[PDB]
Amino acid sequence: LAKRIDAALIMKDGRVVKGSNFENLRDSGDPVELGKFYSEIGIDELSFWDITASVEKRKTMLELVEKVAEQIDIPFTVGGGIHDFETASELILRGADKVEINTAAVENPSLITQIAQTFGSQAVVVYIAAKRVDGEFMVFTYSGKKNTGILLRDWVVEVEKRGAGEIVLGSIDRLGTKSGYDTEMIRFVRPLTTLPIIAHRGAGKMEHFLEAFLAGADAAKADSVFHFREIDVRELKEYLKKHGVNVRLE
Repeated sequence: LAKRIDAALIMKDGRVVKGSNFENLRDSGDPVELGKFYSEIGIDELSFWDITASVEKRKTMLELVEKVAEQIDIPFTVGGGIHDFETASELILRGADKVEINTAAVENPSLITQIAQTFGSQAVVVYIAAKRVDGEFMVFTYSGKKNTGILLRDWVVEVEKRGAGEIVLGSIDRLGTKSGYDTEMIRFVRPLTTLPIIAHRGAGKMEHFLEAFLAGADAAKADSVFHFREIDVRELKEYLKKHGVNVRLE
């Protein structure tokens, strides 16, 4: 397949957290308008991650999914506190193509299988946040607050066994940096799974995306570098095509 470029949007109370610099938009903090714009200039898939306070979270997330599905024609994923099958199910039925889970999947891996039984493996994305600890890649939950003691190597294999469709590999060792994706981690994981691997954390310039695809990533996901216009999505795709990467061009 072609290599995918994904844009992630953090959301709270129906707004893009910290907005975006796209002066041309009516509302640069409007997740729907911004995702529609990204879909027009060349992003392949969108991810939305909600951090709304529990009282309004369920209906805020369902309303977002509904508005996005009407307005955009590329696949999109929703996540943020999805803890059970009925919550994932209503978000998929309401419009999302995929649901993203992490901590809830670590604590109950059968939740992967439960969702895949009704919506297909392709509807399940498992985010794996990993960090070096004493020379081993370990899995972390609760926004990186908890070292689970589960080896990355073992969790990847279990996630595919349980029926997940894709893995987002987020390197806590690259959080808040602009040094590049964790290509050592990507090369570690690549021989362990047949599933699509989405690289996350570390992006600072176009060349980093090339490095991630040489490391075996099937997609690369970024956020602030896009929203704050440090990297132009069309220039990135032109750059990657120029140097031999198969990406989808318009």
